[PDB]
Amino acid sequence: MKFNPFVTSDRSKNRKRHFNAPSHIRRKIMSSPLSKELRQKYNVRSMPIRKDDEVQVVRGHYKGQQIGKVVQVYRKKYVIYIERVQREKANGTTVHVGIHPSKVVITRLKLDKDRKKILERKAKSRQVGKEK
Amino acid sequence: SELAGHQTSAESWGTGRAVARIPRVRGGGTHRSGQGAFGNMCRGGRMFAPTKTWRRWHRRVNTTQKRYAICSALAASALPALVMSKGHRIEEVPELPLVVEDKVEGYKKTKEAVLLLKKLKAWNDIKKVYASQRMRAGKGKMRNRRRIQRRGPCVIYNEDNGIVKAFRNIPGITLLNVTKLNILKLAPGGHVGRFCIWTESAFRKLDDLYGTWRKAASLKSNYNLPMHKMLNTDLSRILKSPEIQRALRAPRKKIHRRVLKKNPL
RNA sequence: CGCGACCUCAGAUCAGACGUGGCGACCCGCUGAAUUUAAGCAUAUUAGUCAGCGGAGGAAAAGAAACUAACCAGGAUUCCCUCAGUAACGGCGAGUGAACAGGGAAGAGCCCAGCGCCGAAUCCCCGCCCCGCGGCGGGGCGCGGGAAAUGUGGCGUACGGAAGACCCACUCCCCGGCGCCGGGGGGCCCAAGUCCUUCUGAUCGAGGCCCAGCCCGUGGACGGUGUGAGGCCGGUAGCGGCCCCCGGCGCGCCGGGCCCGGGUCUUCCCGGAGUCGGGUUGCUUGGGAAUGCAGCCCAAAGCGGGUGGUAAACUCCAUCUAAGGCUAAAUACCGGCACGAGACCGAUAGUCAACAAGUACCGUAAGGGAAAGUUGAAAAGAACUUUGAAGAGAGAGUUCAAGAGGGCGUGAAACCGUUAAGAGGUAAACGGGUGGGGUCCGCGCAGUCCGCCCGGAGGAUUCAACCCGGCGGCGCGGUCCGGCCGUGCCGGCGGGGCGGAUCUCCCGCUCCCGUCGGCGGGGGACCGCCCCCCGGCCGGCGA
RNA sequence: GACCCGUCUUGAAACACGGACCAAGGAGUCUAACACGUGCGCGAGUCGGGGGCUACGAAAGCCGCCGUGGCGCAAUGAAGGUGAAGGCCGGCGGCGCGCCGCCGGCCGAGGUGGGAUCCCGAGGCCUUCCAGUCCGCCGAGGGCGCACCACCGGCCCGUCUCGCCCGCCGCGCCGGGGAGGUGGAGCACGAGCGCACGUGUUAGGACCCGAAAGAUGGUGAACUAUGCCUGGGCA
RNA sequence: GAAAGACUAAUCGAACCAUCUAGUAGCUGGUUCCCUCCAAAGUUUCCCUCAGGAUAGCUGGCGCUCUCCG
RNA sequence: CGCGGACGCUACGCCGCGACGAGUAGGAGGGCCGCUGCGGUGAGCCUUGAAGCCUAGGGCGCGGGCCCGGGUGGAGCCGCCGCAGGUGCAGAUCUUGGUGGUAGUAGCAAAUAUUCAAACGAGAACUUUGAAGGCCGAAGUGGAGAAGGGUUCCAUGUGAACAGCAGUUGAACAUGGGUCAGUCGGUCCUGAGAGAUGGGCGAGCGCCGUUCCGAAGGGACGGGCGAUGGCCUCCGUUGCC
RNA sequence: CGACUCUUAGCGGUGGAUCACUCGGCUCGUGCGUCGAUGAAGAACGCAGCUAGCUGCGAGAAUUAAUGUGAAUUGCAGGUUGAUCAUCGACACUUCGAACGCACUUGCGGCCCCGGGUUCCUCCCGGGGCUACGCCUGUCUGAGCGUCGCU
Ligand SMILES: [Mg+2]
Ligand SMILES: [Mg+2]
Ligand SMILES: [Mg+2]
Ligand SMILES: [Mg+2]
Ligand SMILES: [Mg+2]
Ligand SMILES: [Mg+2]
Ligand SMILES: [Mg+2]
Ligand SMILES: [Mg+2]
Ligand SMILES: [Mg+2]
Ligand SMILES: [Mg+2]
Ligand SMILES: [Mg+2]
Ligand SMILES: [Mg+2]
Ligand SMILES: [Mg+2]
Ligand SMILES: [Mg+2]
Ligand SMILES: [Mg+2]
Ligand SMILES: [Mg+2]
Ligand SMILES: [Mg+2]
Ligand SMILES: [Mg+2]
Ligand SMILES: [Mg+2]
Ligand SMILES: [Mg+2]
Ligand SMILES: [Mg+2]
Ligand SMILES: [Mg+2]
Ligand SMILES: [Mg+2]
Ligand SMILES: [Mg+2]
Ligand SMILES: [Mg+2]
Ligand SMILES: [Mg+2]
Ligand SMILES: [Mg+2]
Ligand SMILES: [Mg+2]
Ligand SMILES: [Mg+2]
Ligand SMILES: [Mg+2]
Ligand SMILES: [Mg+2]
Ligand SMILES: [Mg+2]
Ligand SMILES: [Mg+2]
Ligand SMILES: [Mg+2]
Ligand SMILES: [Mg+2]
Ligand SMILES: [Mg+2]
Ligand SMILES: [Mg+2]
Ligand SMILES: [Mg+2]
Ligand SMILES: [Mg+2]
Ligand SMILES: [Mg+2]
Ligand SMILES: [Mg+2]
Ligand SMILES: [Mg+2]
Ligand SMILES: [Mg+2]
Ligand SMILES: [Mg+2]
Ligand SMILES: [Mg+2]
Ligand SMILES: [Mg+2]
Ligand SMILES: [Mg+2]
Ligand SMILES: [Mg+2]
Ligand SMILES: [Mg+2]
Ligand SMILES: [Mg+2]
Ligand SMILES: [Mg+2]
Ligand SMILES: [Mg+2]
Ligand SMILES: [Mg+2]
Ligand SMILES: [Mg+2]
Ligand SMILES: [Mg+2]
Ligand SMILES: [Mg+2]
Ligand SMILES: [Mg+2]
Ligand SMILES: [Mg+2]
Ligand SMILES: [Mg+2]
Ligand SMILES: [Mg+2]
Ligand SMILES: [Mg+2]
Ligand SMILES: [Mg+2]
Ligand SMILES: [Mg+2]
Ligand SMILES: [Mg+2]
Ligand SMILES: [Mg+2]
Ligand SMILES: [Mg+2]
Ligand SMILES: [Mg+2]
Ligand SMILES: [Mg+2]
Ligand SMILES: [Mg+2]
Ligand SMILES: [Mg+2]
Ligand SMILES: [Mg+2]
Ligand SMILES: [Mg+2]
Ligand SMILES: [Mg+2]
Ligand SMILES: [Mg+2]
Ligand SMILES: [Mg+2]
Ligand SMILES: [Mg+2]
Ligand SMILES: [Mg+2]
Ligand SMILES: [Mg+2]
Ligand SMILES: [Mg+2]
Ligand SMILES: [Mg+2]
Ligand SMILES: [Mg+2]
Ligand SMILES: [Mg+2]
Ligand SMILES: [Mg+2]
Repeated sequence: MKFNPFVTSDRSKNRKRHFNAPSHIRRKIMSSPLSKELRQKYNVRSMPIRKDDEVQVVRGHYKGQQIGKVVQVYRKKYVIYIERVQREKANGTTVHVGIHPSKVVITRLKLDKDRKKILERKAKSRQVGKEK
Repeated sequence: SELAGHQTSAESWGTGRAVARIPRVRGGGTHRSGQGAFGNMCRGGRMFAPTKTWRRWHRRVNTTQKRYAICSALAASALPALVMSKGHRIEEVPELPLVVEDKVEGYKKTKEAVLLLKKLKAWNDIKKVYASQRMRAGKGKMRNRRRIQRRGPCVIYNEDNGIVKAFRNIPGITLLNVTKLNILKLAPGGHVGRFCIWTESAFRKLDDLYGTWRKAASLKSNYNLPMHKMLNTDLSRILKSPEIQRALRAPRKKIHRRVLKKNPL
């Protein structure tokens, strides 16, 4: 249960800070799990997602064992757009299909200087509890 | 609030004008211009008896009835019929005043205390709790009363050596203390017979806290137990006894139904 | 008529400083009504209340006695319980209505004027330099200037005080610039299944993982995700970690400041003035031959003055020092910023207002003041053909669904349109009773079953009885050996705890000529109940 | 067979009134006090409501040298004030055997009439005719007699009438005592306290809707009423 | 106000807007689910009482002491 | 000899015998009648389809009402022992919405009046051009302004809304365009009157009052001193007297 | 054989009740308890590439600097040495308003000081600074046979 008395366990005060949440926390809410291939090596469980990653799809209609690529994140509807998940309108143009990021597993990353500072800290302060 | 309905300004149109002598809205060029403002039957306007906050919410009950209810809720967590009929799953427990050693206060892992409730064969109750996690009906869903469940077995210890962090996760399990007992978690809803798991250092304390009939309580001020009103409550071994079946009259159990009248002429 | 000086008084775009208006939930000062009740109504009550006016604060006010009580006497103010709906007022009708004592929260106390003594022992501002300076300060210098003898500072205030002697005692105290040792706000971070076959438009649902009961469980609160999730994400748990910032307070020095106290005896000094009080008129309060406040005239006194709840004199006792001042905590809070919860309402409800609401709109104004939620998981929001001047159609097409089509979930009745049936000259409608015609069900259309005997044919792994093994029940055994218990008990060389308005050598004080003696902190024995090991009677073992 | 429903009314089908039609909303509630019934605990006592101590929990549990305090156990008078049986017996004082009075031994908290239940128990309850134990029964009459009701007495305080003795650091306009009628919300071997529910009367907006008015504080002479300033018009 | 109780923002024998306010009424209308049991009064005295309330009456509910002499 | 004997009794239950039943205002009791919510409990039901509606479908109860089958619908719901309440409607000239009869009817009648041909056009009793016939008849149905309105003025397009019939037309809609000053006016003076300071009242926000209980001249003037600089000639620019 | 009128059912219209949801309100409670002459509250007028409204800001105008985060904003076009979103401590802040030169037409001025036509010399334009009432300690300048007396 929660014991801290300055944190709200209500329904509406948790839906409001979600549908009116700013972009720098939309960053954290729109994350996605890593594969067991990366979970073996980095010893990490979840990362925020970037425009140039690689993706399989587990649930939804378009699920399978295929590796797509991210086109562009759309953090206003909590949704992204992928390369080859698209479908046809009336006349023939192709419109992409929105996928929520929690249904999405990552197989390859987009590594930077601002990303390995993070990824080595989410296992440093991961192991301290192992040191219990 | 006190302001409901009265933050307008109204005055009736009087007689004539083919209306009902009701307070009406003072002019204006809109919809709400002569619509009906005060009263209770209007759209808008106050309710009957605007509920005040100084309704007498709380009650008090005497002391020596609070202690008589505790003695009358402890005396029925010992029969294996008032516990089964309450609803628990107690088909196999080997002894109903279940007293366990004092090394349970040294548990700190809930993993270490499920192996305990498996050995004690009480897990099929917690299994009934997992088999009865469901929603709620009505308008409780939008007032943070979403998920309900079913009340499980109680646990009564003596001193806190680490057991709370090792039991407070299993749903249903309600903890207590002997020094600071409670009724609302001994008699759920108003009914009697919740299953309980005592500890040795507590079950050896009720003789001192509540006292026998010929010895008062030594941690209270002045309190003996209450007195029964009749002893041989079983009138099946009273009535077919040789002292009573002798001094009765004969039992008259012949049915005597009404007779038809035939004509004697 | 001169130069001169204190006094009274003006001007300045003089130098540097200040206040003015707003919010108004709680607060202090004034001003202040009427509906209403009395079955009428005028004193009363409604009320020291709404409205009106002026002032503040994070809290305001009050306040260290000109006090209560008549006791063996208490001892600042505020706040809660209580006294109390009581003593008392009142066309003695309706009705209004206090305090003291007692138990509690909180606990804190003080300074000036006068009387007198120290050679104005006093401040503020300008000047120069050094240090520090986002709360303008300290030390050094100013033949550099100003206010004060119509009184600036020190000691000192009613619990008595001072002074001068004679004895006894003295070695810390306060800030300010710092160095230095270990409450607060923000940031980023921390467990575990998308495992099997399968339903679905889509699974979070249904089932499965034993001989460690899928995994972590100091984490099963909640929320998001195409229905319903401990294990998909975020999150919660934990004296868990890290990174910043400001302090509270502890220690070293380096600076300046201030030389102060007891006890015992001799001599001196000691208090607030158009106010107290008295008469009167008016409002007021429970205050009644007048509680307080305010106004007019009169107007004091030092072994004095006020109070001592019935006016007045003569008396005795008791208790306090008016007319001048300061002060934190205990208490209050429909406004304000920042937060948690709820046996509450769920769009004609709840604030007027869930949305471009004090907005649209009326009135010259003061002011009055609404209606209005919902596609679908995703716009994938209907390409193209065709008739038509166009609106709107007809095929096609998207989705699980247009039987969800841009005010699109559900789609109620009144009401209208059309179809099918059954009728119709005393307005229609109903009640009681049958009869006819329709819709429908019988999942009706060859109608019971269960026991038991006789008979007919069939077949088993087939009875009664003995033999071993296991369980269970009654036992009045007229009385098997063992047990525990007693809202049962007698005596005990027992080994012990709670009480007591039963009784009386030690420690102490005071008193007494180390001795008495009242007062107590203590023993120690006497009882009664309870506990505890050994010993005996009866007893149930059907709580 | 049969007038259309609600409503005041002695008297509705009425030539009495409100009502065209459907959906939603709509009217004896909330505190304080008191009275009586009823359920629960403790019981001559009861009650911690205010105060303290140790996620649900703003809950629960405790405290007795925290029981102060509230109601109750004792009434009456305007008040100063007073404040609830006595019978028998010893030697006994005067007088006129009795009273009263200083002292000793026993006794003792009323009486009559009804009164549910209770006890004694003359007499008998068969089974082949006579003894006799228990168990209750039955039972004429005869006894203790609860609760209560009627009545007689007695005691306590207030007040009037008649009249006698006793007490004492204070000796008096001191103090105390008796018998007899009258007034009292009183005793006469307790019955209350705290909580919860119900009806009823009330005070509060008080079952909901309804006036003609009354008061405080503010906004209007752009229409019209009159005086002003300044200009304009009448073949 | 050369006067009629005229006019004063369609309002005058005391304007309009907000507040005390949900002002008072012995006076008119309305007052929301079923069954079962019992069942009346419009008379008395007093009232600035005669459309109204107090009182006695009639009525219902809960029980009680006895019977199973009155 | 044989191993045999129905039902019952939720004691708040079951069974039997007798007489009786009207009923307004009003009183009481039982309600396995009902609504919205909370503690308890049903190892409840539910996308192989819950609430809610609809029904010439089948039935139970004295009744309040409930239950079932068959259709639509698409995500949360009920029963029992207890607790609490903003808890049950036909009416109040009731409140808020909504629809009928009356009805394709009352009505589109003040100021004398319209015809013929052509063009654009899907379309013309009203639109534009021309041809006649008539009215206002100089105190005008004409030409310009002030008060007020505020983009209506101008052009090009539109035709689903508005112009109480229609409409190619519009003071309607949508895009765009437009208002030029030394002399025209405001500005500048005073009028009837409004309104500050000195001063007076007033518990007070403030009020009467406007020359009245007031030290009300900030400026010119001519001359002399000290100043400065302008090509310091001629003078400016300031201070005092 | 019809038409009208009444009756019930199936279908379809008008209408927006019911059921289910909820970024809203109501009440209680905790901790804090902070405005303005250094120009508040309030109002007015402006600002977006395509813009009306609320909302956000002030000629630096749908935000600048810094730090923290470290790759988007979005209806359509665009073009890692730190985008965008937060925090906020450094800068700026148009006209009315206690409102402040005198007025409310935004109209009339004055005193200093710089730039220009010019050549301090007047006027001429532009730019900046000051010019409210009330009162306090000071400095300066003065009045008075009512002072009050000296020289
Ligand atoms: Mg925590
Ligand atoms: Mg409302
Ligand atoms: Mg519901
Ligand atoms: Mg100055
Ligand atoms: Mg007065
Ligand atoms: Mg009256
Ligand atoms: Mg009256
Ligand atoms: Mg009157
Ligand atoms: Mg009063
Ligand atoms: Mg008065
Ligand atoms: Mg007053
Ligand atoms: Mg007021
Ligand atoms: Mg102020
Ligand atoms: Mg403040
Ligand atoms: Mg103060
Ligand atoms: Mg003070
Ligand atoms: Mg004193
Ligand atoms: Mg006192
Ligand atoms: Mg009392
Ligand atoms: Mg009288
Ligand atoms: Mg006191
Ligand atoms: Mg304390
Ligand atoms: Mg001093
Ligand atoms: Mg002094
Ligand atoms: Mg996680
Ligand atoms: Mg979910
Ligand atoms: Mg769904
Ligand atoms: Mg979940
Ligand atoms: Mg699971
Ligand atoms: Mg008075
Ligand atoms: Mg005075
Ligand atoms: Mg007296
Ligand atoms: Mg005296
Ligand atoms: Mg004082
Ligand atoms: Mg809480
Ligand atoms: Mg409710
Ligand atoms: Mg609504
Ligand atoms: Mg609403
Ligand atoms: Mg709705
Ligand atoms: Mg709506
Ligand atoms: Mg909706
Ligand atoms: Mg569907
Ligand atoms: Mg629909
Ligand atoms: Mg039809
Ligand atoms: Mg027909
Ligand atoms: Mg007939
Ligand atoms: Mg009527
Ligand atoms: Mg009447
Ligand atoms: Mg009549
Ligand atoms: Mg009648
Ligand atoms: Mg009738
Ligand atoms: Mg009438
Ligand atoms: Mg009618
Ligand atoms: Mg309704
Ligand atoms: Mg009672
Ligand atoms: Mg009564
Ligand atoms: Mg009432
Ligand atoms: Mg009057
Ligand atoms: Mg005029
Ligand atoms: Mg005139
Ligand atoms: Mg005239
Ligand atoms: Mg007249
Ligand atoms: Mg009048
Ligand atoms: Mg009313
Ligand atoms: Mg009213
Ligand atoms: Mg009866
Ligand atoms: Mg009278
Ligand atoms: Mg009347
Ligand atoms: Mg009456
Ligand atoms: Mg009957
Ligand atoms: Mg039907
Ligand atoms: Mg849905
Ligand atoms: Mg209706
Ligand atoms: Mg016609
Ligand atoms: Mg003519
Ligand atoms: Mg013209
Ligand atoms: Mg013209
Ligand atoms: Mg045009
Ligand atoms: Mg002019
Ligand atoms: Mg004036
Ligand atoms: Mg724009
Ligand atoms: Mg940056
Ligand atoms: Mg002007």
